[PDB]
Amino acid sequence: ESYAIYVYKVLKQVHPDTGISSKAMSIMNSFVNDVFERIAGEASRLAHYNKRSTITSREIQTAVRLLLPGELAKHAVSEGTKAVTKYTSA
Amino acid sequence: SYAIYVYKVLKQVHPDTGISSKAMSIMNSFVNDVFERIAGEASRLAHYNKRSTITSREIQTAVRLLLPGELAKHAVSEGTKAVTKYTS
Amino acid sequence: TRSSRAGLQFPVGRVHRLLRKGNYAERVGAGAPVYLAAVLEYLTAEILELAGNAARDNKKTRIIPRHLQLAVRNDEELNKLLGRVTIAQGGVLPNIQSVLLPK
Amino acid sequence: TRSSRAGLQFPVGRVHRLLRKGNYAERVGAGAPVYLAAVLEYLTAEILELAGNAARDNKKTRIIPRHLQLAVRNDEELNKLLGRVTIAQGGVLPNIQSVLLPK
Amino acid sequence: RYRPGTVALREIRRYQKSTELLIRKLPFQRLVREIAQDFKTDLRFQSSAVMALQEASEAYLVALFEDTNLCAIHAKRVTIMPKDIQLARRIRGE
Amino acid sequence: RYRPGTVALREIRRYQKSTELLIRKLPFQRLVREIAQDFKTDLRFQSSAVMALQEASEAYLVALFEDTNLCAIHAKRVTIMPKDIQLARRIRGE
Amino acid sequence: PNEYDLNDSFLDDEEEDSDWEP
Amino acid sequence: PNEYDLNDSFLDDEEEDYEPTDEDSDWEP
Amino acid sequence: IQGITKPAIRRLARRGGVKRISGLIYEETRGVLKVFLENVIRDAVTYTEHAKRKTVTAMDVVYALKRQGRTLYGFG
Amino acid sequence: IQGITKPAIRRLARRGGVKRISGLIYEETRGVLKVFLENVIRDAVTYTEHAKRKTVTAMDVVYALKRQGRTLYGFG
Ligand SMILES: [Cl-]
Repeated sequence: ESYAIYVYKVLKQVHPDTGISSKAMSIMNSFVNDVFERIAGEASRLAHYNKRSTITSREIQTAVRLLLPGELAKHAVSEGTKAVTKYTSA
Repeated sequence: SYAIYVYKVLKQVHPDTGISSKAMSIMNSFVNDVFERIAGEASRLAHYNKRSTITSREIQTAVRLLLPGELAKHAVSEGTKAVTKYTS
Repeated sequence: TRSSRAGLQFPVGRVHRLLRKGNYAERVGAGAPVYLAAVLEYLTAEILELAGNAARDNKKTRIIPRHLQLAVRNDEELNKLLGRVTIAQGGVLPNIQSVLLPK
Repeated sequence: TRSSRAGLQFPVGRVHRLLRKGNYAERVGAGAPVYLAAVLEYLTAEILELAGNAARDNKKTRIIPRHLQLAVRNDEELNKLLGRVTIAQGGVLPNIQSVLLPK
Repeated sequence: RYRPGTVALREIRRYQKSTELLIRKLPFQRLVREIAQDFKTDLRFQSSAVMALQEASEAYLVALFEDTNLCAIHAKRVTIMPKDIQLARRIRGE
Repeated sequence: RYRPGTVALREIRRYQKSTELLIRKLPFQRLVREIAQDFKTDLRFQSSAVMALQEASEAYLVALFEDTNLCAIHAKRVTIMPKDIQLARRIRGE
Repeated sequence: PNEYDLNDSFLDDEEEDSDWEP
Repeated sequence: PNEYDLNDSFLDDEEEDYEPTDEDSDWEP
Repeated sequence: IQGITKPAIRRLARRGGVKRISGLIYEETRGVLKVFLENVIRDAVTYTEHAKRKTVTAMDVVYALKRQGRTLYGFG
Repeated sequence: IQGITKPAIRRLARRGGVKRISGLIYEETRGVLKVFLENVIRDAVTYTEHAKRKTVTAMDVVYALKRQGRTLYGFG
């Protein structure tokens, strides 16, 4: 429900010298909440279809391929898998 | 599935009418579809209101959100009537 | 039975468990499946009433997909409820744009 | 933190929390909130990158809703993803049908 | 000199460039008030809720006019007409 | 005597009273097989999955043709053309 | 004969209009 | 002046001390 | 509903790229806007009433719009 | 794709109420039908593979359709 500080952190990585307005930060927060609910929603559907009790990264991955178009999905899946790997690597 | 209960309702409304087997599958999809639309919105309403329990109140408001006009009016009356009869 | 206690033919106990096993909330109060079952039974009776009519209007004794589809698309409100639904083997409602018919 | 170990700016703990609280499943897999957080950051970075381009293509130092709208509507894939979305104060992508322009 | 197409084209560029609300705010509020109070007599709105409705409503209208424009062009016209709105809405599902 | 309009109306009446699938089943099956085996080589379908696909596909095309007809009539034609299919799809959001 | 060809190795019906009766 | 009429009894603002303004502002941490 | 003026509707059509507008468009547009607002406000009120409140919030309107497939960003 | 013949396409247009059909319609319909079929099959395969199966079921097709807002009745 509010991700603004994180949105700002990402902004500073892709556009260090660019700021964001408060109205535009509201848009981004709605966006992150929207995309979260879509993915979590489909991941819950998938688990339910498969008589499974748990949302794992597999269900997030499949939900991403179903919901994102084309190359957004491939880059999303690559970003997601990479992050799970780094999470528990030396 | 719901076929038996569909058939029981068919015999109340049209006692001399049968239903083909592929029409019963239609009706079964219909029931599950409507179930999922109401229960989904009921869950949405409860989460919006920081409520942990889905009650008859969440079902009712979802029926108001998802059914058109007169269908909603009667669905609500049927549901409220069933609940009060249940509590006796 | 819980259903007969609410006056329903649709199964209240079965609606309760599906509500619980279905990831909707962490608890489901007792009145919820009664109310939901009543609504599914009502909507079922609506469809079946109108579809039985379309069956007898074609001198049929049995409801087939075509009659459900005729019932749905002739009733303004079931048509809105089922506006994004494909009934297999339902066909279309017979209708020709007036401009295509001899004046 | 969990987000540090994942190389992410987005809060992995919060995402995990919201997965449990939104009644999506009985259970969350350890990888799930890392994966989802990474995807949400990726999508946020995509929009912010393109929106910052539109802001800077206009010699502007700040992103406003207009720039998020320009960025989304000019990227074929974001435009599809946000197809049913209204960005308040975004206006429209400037575009006049060719038939309305002087030959 | 008249040149209405030049005038129209300049107006398209002007309003496609801006993001401001184009319906004046007080008339919009008063329209929301009448519909709302016709539903429930004692109902009130937050001002942010009226503005959410106005953003949503204008965006809906603009998008409708885009489709309406294409319907008129389809019929080889530059003037949009009620039947173009009606066609767009019919195919849109409304 | 050539009565294309009368033959057209009779066909409209015949296929609107009918519910049979109108694309022959074996050709539809091979088309699904061609597309499916392009995604994954060893993929198989159930026959009822092919039929589900066929019901959904025919219903989609029939409804698209309905919107297409409205587009053509809108331009004061009874003959549907590709620009009609394309206008319908654009306003539909495809 | 307008039917599906079930001998197609692309079809796999291992796992899978009359009056309905209880 | 093209504003909403906040004296309308139909408007019930939650804050209802301050007047809303339409201006954007820099978002900072 | 007559408060939604002809200039206002014309400006909306401009942003939509419309080069010329028939005089009959304005009344038509007013009917369409009324239907849209009735539909959204009805669902908004339903959310507000479910919550036993009597003031509709931006969130209620945001939810009403979502239930009708018109997700709005900027008011959450 | 050419196995979807002119008469089959004509029949669907007839059920759609179409009175006359340009010769250019047939190739346009084949393109549209193929885009529709690829979009639904892609999603049904994703469901099938997610479940670690290699036979697409009718249920898998039902879920693909519903994912795309095209609810189909009669297959579960
Ligand atoms: Cl103030």
